[PDB]
Amino acid sequence: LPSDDLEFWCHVMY
Amino acid sequence: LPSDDLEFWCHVMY
Repeated sequence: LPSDDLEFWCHVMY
Repeated sequence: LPSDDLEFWCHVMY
């Protein structure tokens, strides 16, 4: 998503 | 529609 960041999205999920 | 994929993102970078 454009709002969320990869640093956070690529930690809780992955 | 860029269509951002996590399967491709969360792998090449992280």
